[PDB]
Amino acid sequence: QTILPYPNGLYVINKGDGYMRTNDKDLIGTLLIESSTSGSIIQPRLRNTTRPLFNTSNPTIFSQEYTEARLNDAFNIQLFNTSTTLFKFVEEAPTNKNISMKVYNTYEKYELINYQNGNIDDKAEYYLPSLGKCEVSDAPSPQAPVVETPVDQDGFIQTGPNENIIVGVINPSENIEEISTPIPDDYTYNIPTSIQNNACYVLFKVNTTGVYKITTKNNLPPLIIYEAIGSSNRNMNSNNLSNDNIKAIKYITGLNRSDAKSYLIVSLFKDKNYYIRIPQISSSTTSQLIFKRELGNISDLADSTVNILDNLNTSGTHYYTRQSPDVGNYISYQLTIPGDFNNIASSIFSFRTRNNQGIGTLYRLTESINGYNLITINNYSDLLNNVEPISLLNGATYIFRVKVTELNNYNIIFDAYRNS
Amino acid sequence: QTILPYPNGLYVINKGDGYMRTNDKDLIGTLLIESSTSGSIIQPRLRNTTRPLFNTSNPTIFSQEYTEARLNDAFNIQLFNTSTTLFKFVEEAPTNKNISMKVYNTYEKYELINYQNGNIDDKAEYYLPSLGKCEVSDAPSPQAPVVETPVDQDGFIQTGPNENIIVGVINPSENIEEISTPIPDDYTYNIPTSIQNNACYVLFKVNTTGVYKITTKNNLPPLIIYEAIGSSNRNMNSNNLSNDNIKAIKYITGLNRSDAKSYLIVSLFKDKNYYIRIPQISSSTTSQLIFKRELGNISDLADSTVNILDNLNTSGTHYYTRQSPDVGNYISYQLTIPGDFNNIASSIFSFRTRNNQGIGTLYRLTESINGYNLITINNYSDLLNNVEPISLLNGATYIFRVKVTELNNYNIIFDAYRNS
Amino acid sequence: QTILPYPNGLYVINKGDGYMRTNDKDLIGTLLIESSTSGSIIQPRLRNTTRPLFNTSNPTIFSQEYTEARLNDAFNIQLFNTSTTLFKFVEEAPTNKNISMKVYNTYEKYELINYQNGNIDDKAEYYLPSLGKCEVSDAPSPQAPVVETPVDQDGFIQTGPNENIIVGVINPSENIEEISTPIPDDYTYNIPTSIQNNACYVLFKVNTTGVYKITTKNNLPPLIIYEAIGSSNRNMNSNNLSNDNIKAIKYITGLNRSDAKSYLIVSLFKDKNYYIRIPQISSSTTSQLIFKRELGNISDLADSTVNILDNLNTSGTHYYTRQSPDVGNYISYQLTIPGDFNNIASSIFSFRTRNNQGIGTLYRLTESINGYNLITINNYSDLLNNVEPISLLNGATYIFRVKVTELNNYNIIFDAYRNS
Amino acid sequence: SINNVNLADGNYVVNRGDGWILSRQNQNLGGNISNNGCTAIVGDLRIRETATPYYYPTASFNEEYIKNNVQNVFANFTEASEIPIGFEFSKTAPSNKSLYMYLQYTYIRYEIIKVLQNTVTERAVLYVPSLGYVKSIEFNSEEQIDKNFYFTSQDKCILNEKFIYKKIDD
Amino acid sequence: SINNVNLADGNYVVNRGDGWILSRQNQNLGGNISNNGCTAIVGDLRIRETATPYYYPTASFNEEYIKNNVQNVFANFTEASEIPIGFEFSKTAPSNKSLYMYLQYTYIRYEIIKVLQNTVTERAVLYVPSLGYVKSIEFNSEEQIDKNFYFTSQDKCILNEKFIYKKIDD
Amino acid sequence: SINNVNLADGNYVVNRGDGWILSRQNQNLGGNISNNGCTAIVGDLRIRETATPYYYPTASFNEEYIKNNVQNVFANFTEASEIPIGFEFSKTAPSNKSLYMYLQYTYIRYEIIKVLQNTVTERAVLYVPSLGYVKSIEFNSEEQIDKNFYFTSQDKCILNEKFIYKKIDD
Ligand SMILES: CC(=O)N[C@@H]1[C@@H](O)[C@H](O[C@@H]2O[C@H](CO[C@]3(C(=O)O)C[C@H](O)[C@@H](NC(C)=O)[C@H]([C@H](O)[C@H](O)CO)O3)[C@H](O)[C@H](O)[C@H]2O)[C@@H](CO)O[C@H]1O
Ligand SMILES: CC(=O)N[C@@H]1[C@@H](O)[C@H](O[C@@H]2O[C@H](CO[C@]3(C(=O)O)C[C@H](O)[C@@H](NC(C)=O)[C@H]([C@H](O)[C@H](O)CO)O3)[C@H](O)[C@H](O)[C@H]2O)[C@@H](CO)O[C@H]1O
Ligand SMILES: CC(=O)N[C@@H]1[C@@H](O)[C@H](O[C@@H]2O[C@H](CO[C@]3(C(=O)O)C[C@H](O)[C@@H](NC(C)=O)[C@H]([C@H](O)[C@H](O)CO)O3)[C@H](O)[C@H](O)[C@H]2O)[C@@H](CO)O[C@H]1O
Repeated sequence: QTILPYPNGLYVINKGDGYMRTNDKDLIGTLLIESSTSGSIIQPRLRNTTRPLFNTSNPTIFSQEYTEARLNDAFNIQLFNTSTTLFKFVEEAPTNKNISMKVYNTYEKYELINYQNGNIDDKAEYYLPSLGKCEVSDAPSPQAPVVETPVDQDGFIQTGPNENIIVGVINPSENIEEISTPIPDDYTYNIPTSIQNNACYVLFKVNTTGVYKITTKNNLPPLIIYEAIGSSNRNMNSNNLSNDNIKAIKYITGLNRSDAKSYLIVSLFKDKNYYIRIPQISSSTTSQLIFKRELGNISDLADSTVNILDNLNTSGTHYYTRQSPDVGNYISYQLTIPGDFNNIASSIFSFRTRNNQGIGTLYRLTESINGYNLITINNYSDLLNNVEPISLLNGATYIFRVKVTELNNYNIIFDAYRNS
Repeated sequence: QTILPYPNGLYVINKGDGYMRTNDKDLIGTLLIESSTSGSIIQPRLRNTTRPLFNTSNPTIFSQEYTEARLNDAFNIQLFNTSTTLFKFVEEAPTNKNISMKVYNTYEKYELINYQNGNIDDKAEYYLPSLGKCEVSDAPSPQAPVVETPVDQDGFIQTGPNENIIVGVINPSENIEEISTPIPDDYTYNIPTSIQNNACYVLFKVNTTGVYKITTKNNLPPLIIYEAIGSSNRNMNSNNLSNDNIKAIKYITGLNRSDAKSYLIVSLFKDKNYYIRIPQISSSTTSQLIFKRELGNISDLADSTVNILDNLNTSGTHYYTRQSPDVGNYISYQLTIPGDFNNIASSIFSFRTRNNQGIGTLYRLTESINGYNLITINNYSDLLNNVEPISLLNGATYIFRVKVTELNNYNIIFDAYRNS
Repeated sequence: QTILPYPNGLYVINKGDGYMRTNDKDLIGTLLIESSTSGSIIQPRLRNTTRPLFNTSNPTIFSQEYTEARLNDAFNIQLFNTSTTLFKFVEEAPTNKNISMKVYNTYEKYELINYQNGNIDDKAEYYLPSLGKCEVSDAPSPQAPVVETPVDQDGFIQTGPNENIIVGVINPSENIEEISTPIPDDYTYNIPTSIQNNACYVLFKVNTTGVYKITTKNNLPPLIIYEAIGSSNRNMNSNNLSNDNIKAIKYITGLNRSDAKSYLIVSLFKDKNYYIRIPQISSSTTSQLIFKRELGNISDLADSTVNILDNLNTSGTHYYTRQSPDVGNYISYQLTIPGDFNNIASSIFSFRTRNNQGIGTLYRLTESINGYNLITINNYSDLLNNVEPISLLNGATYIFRVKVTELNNYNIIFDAYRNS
Repeated sequence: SINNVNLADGNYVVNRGDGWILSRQNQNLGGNISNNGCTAIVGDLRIRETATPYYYPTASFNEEYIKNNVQNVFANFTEASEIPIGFEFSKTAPSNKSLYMYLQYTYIRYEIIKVLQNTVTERAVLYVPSLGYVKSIEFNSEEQIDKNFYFTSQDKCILNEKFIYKKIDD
Repeated sequence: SINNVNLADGNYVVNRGDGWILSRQNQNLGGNISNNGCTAIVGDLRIRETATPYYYPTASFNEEYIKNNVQNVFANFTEASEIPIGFEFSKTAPSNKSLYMYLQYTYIRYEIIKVLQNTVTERAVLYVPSLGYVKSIEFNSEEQIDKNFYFTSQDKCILNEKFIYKKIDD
Repeated sequence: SINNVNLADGNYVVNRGDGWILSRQNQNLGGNISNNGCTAIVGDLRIRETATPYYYPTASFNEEYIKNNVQNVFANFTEASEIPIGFEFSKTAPSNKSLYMYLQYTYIRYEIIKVLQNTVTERAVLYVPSLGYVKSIEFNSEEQIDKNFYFTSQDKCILNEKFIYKKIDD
């Protein structure tokens, strides 16, 4: 019941270790260790068989076998129902008292989810057999008065430290395309016809580390870019892209929203591999993927989706609903002021957001024979309640950057209020 | 070579742990552990095979298989020639000297005996493989002068702590009868015809905890009652007796002696199971077992056999030989004084014992519409040498209780000396 | 590259433990043990298979199988490629730092050599799998600057303590003869015809401990005597020699040199077994082995070969090249002075050595009806540079004993300089 | 007595707790003897082949009924029995005396009770093999030992007993 | 960057050192939980059936080429894999708090590099199963833990990295 | 010498004691090397397949005669050999130096003697595998070691020798 700032797709969440069922259903045993004595409980693996626990909201597709394959893509887990890993606990009772040693089997809880438009449509919980838990305490009195107690509710409880690690995986039903040659400063890729049938991922790497602008020729549809987790510093060839079938992906930036006309500004390192996910294009006209290495302080947009705002030639509110970046991340908006350019002529604007809070930076986009350049016009320490207006030259282009500071809703709404 | 205060039957005696043969026949090995070093000897059970030792005075009946079955009835031992129980010894030598570590296999000695009339007619000794013994001491000098020594006598020696635990078992050749319904305050049971062919046991439980009088309608033959060891607090039904096939029995009270006309006064708890052993009745007339819950201080006879004395209408000694109870236990005698009742009329008596010593209590048996009642007439702190006579009303009934304090002989002799 | 003072034959040299290959080829693994934690690496022998390393200069004869058989004769090694011996290392990191635990497999290096006339004609190196090595040290910094380092040279390095244990073995291609009866004070043995085809060994024991003179009837060829290592205090019979097939031999004294006319004076103990190696005799006339227990101070020649000097009837240098005894051991020379005996008449001599240094003792050999006797004439603390001459009675016999103090060459040269 | 329960009428499955040792089975696995500061160690593996359950059924509750109702609410011992589990105890013998320790299996006691008028009318019992427990005593061949040390006449719990229930349905 | 090597032109096999843990495989073997001064122990056996190598080949260097060139200069891991080897870690939980430790395999990183103009042009990588490494942290159900403790996004060496080379011939 | 016994005339079976190590077999099982406070551990299992007896028969006493007469009076080693038994030794290496320890089997020496005129006329010998013994020494690659540490030329007993006899009948 919390906001998950990620694009549509599959995710595997390591929800922590130390999970066990209620009513001692995972109790291995208890030892009464008398003073000056030592007790020990062992899982020697004389048999390597382990018993995983599985729960799914859709048996047909999110089957145990399917879920296991996802866990393999996320964390590369090899053994699901066997183990050669031994665990053992040892305790010595003091000279003054007796000790009670309770030992239980445990599980690591992995959650597999199908996340669509801020919502979970399917869910599976895989409990990977773990290395147990041991509770030692002062031995109870054999005389302690017995208290009738109703059995607890059927279920799990967490015993290990708090953990929540999200890892995205390539959607196995969307194909993967590959740009074999490390891309240079400029590159154009023709999107295959299969795009008409389903979204695909384009795997690639850059020849030179730096910031890049990535987009379709009409800034439509919106793109999403990921990093192949663990891809850096493995096999490498200067003239070819060495694939490692890494299906674990880290979301950098991008949106799913259909009408979100935009392009991406991201930081790319040559020693890594990346995936760009192109939505399904239900059109017969061939689309293209354009890559361009940007020199200049356009890098300030450091890993951001730049939304091009439409219909700015009116007065009042101008809203834009977009999937909100996570706390600390960016989301940008490009504005070409209505009217013709002649330094003097201007219009008054007031920038705000509505669901989520953040820090704003207003840039004046300029041109040079050395690429683009940004000139900071102003900064805003409060966007949810900003009232300070500002005048912008007509026919000029501005980019507003938002750094999310408070994630209250799945979507963040941007408002380019035109006072005049 | 000591008195065993128990009725005829079978017994399994745990004679202790740490038994081993002479001349190092059970030596596993010796380790020379030099200073600042640690040594260890282990029985890891890479093979679960163990080798029991057996000796019997009658191979035909008291076979190893038979003996093992008895040990199972007594202590419920499951594994006789295998073990998954590991034992290991560890010792660290000080910085100043060397240590010698000798480790031996050991056995727990169980004795199976056929006990008849104060005598052992058959005997078997079962040596159950145990968990070893370890002797550490200062390492001997390699230069120590060698002393010619003759081998010791072939046999066993005990190394563990002193132990002697007697447990009786149902004689497997005498059938078991069962009184299915928990007996109420009054109950009569007809003894089956099979009684003509051999003794039997009658299994039962009481519906109400309290003291009971148990006997045959003519006080013949004498009965014996046992407790089913471990029978309390297991399966239970208020309308039925739940059997646990417990063949381990704890002797409460009773005699074997044929002419011992008597009845039993015992304390019975409803949460337990009991066995009454009825001797073989070589008669065609059906006998009966009568149960009667006694209210009153007749409970003072707390677990005792009440012997009814015969031929009291003469002068002088009146001896009665009976199997002696153990130190601390009782044996009672009922006396109806010869002559007619008329308060005043009396006769002088002097109570004594001859083989064993004990504490005596003389009771006057009275009647009430609330059952019986006892009135203490006198107590005797010495029965072997009592000379203090006492006058008893003729036609009145007295019960004398003996608490054994010294067990010198299998039989205790009671003497109701009539001075007048 | 050092002098090996032994006769021709086979030898197995334990060159030490802790041998391992370069470039971590025997590294089992490294553990990073963090402070307050304990780490352990184990060779549990879940599989008893071990992998020996072998190198030979002659695959045809000194094969691995052959070499293993020799190692069995030398040290009685049973298992070459399997082991049930477990080894394990444990280390606890202090509270202040991290520890690095590196563990490697190791080998004991056994060298098999065919030694002929001060030279090694064939050589094999057998690396017996050992019980590992563990190196613990302060954990290195993960930030430590990486230094390009060229791989070391392919090979072995020794990690265990310095060790060099030489053990000779019966040459398996020379047959063994046996003198069944313990030899008395005098004994003559006829050398079999097989001697014409190859050298043989004669196994025997003496009935009485003491010093013995052993030789062929013409003092030719030279003999060599060994002790059967471990032969003492095992099976024994006063009328027969109990063989233990001990093929491990300890060289006592003797030469290989063909023209070395001589006899042996050695100390023999009845509880031991000995081997006399008779060279191949390429003659059709039967030779003999004569044994004679010597009483007297002839025992002073305690384990020595007595070389009979020839051609002493000239002036100047009189050299004699013989295989040098080891530092601390003897080598003797018998001299009968040229000329007839008549107390007074004498000749001047000056004794020296040339390659090796030693201590000399000059004895006057005399006769008695109680055997021989020696009279010390003089001692020399320096033989390499001795100039002190001495006059010896003509027709008299002298024995010069040399105790090697410096082993510079395989051969020691003796010089009986005749000044007159 | 022990049949008085503040429970509605019906059938219940009860977890009586872990740590139950059985009547007179005290020395069935043997004992161990050591001395002079030596460390003694005894252990075992409750392999499915040895660790066998003890059923004490009644008219209303048979073996099958007891098992399914226990494995439904509490730990499924039939499944777990396929995976070997070990336990051990160790103790150091006194400097100048002997130490004797013996081992015995512990159990989890489950009960199936029939309640009527706040009283137990019927009671089935199940003992599921848990782990083990050792008892030790110091001695010398002269010392006299209390026989309660070697023998347990009535089933009992070495830990505190428990009463965790759940009413059975249908 | 990491492709600059002061090496003559040619192909080389390099030992990058022992102690390499792999990306996001941190908790694949499970974790262990203990408390109040109890000693926790976790261990494993790199049996040939589990300990499997990870090959990352390139055009010039295929799986076979990488293996033979590594087993020729450095430890022959194919042979050694037939002999089971164990390792364990133990730690004592704090007196009044909980301890959590998890295990993961360590590796030896080998590289096959193609050098041109003192720069790496091609790089193949091989990870040979070595032993294991544990990470521990003390905690209570409230504490917040740094996720770097549970996750490793990029392959790294817990010990100091190494560069021990040998030029390949023919 | 060692053949003088104050015994009546006849044949005897003698237990010469446990703790016998054999000639030059010192390093047959290999050695172990550690350093800087590390704890080294070596152990073994005298499995029936390895632990093999060494017979040294004479004319009067053959292998069979020796075995039956020993297993009749003393421990029956043929039976016991079917049950695996282990032993181990452990030692901590010095803080700033190296430790080397090697293992070898120990034995029980049995003898079958023929006595005449208070002197041993014939002597058969049997060595029954017992357990093991380790020897350790601290060192550095420079130190010179006494070769008696690595080699035993004559069978001997690391414990005190014994002479426990029983005259053989018929
Ligand atoms: C996943 C996906 O396809 N996106 C879904 C949305 O399309 C869908 O809502 C869409 O709303 C559209 C109109 O919404 C605004 C907005 O952003 O809030 C209305 C603004 O006034 C308008 N801005 C101006 C000043 O013109 C703004 C803007 O045109 C766009 O953001 C593009 O820049 O659109 C429209 O009605 C679509 O038909 C409708 O689908 C939401 C549900 O509301 O679900 C998303 O998953
Ligand atoms: C196991 C069994 O059947 N009992 C055997 C005895 O019956 C048997 O001895 C019996 O002795 C009987 C007579 O003995 C006395 C006695 O108790 O000592 C003699 C007393 O004077 C007599 N008391 C009086 C005053 O009458 C007493 C008494 O009648 C009975 O105890 C009954 O109350 O009997 C008789 O001779 C039997 O024939 C004889 O079997 C003994 C061996 O002596 O072995 C028991 O096993
Ligand atoms: C293994 C074997 O058979 N021995 C080989 C030697 O025989 C061989 O050298 C031999 O040398 C002989 C002559 O050498 C001297 C000597 O000992 O140095 C020369 C001395 O002047 C002579 N002494 C005197 C005063 O007569 C000395 C002496 O005669 C002998 O030692 C016997 O007492 O001999 C001769 O030339 C042989 O033909 C020759 O084989 C050496 C190589 O030089 O190799 C050995 O293996």
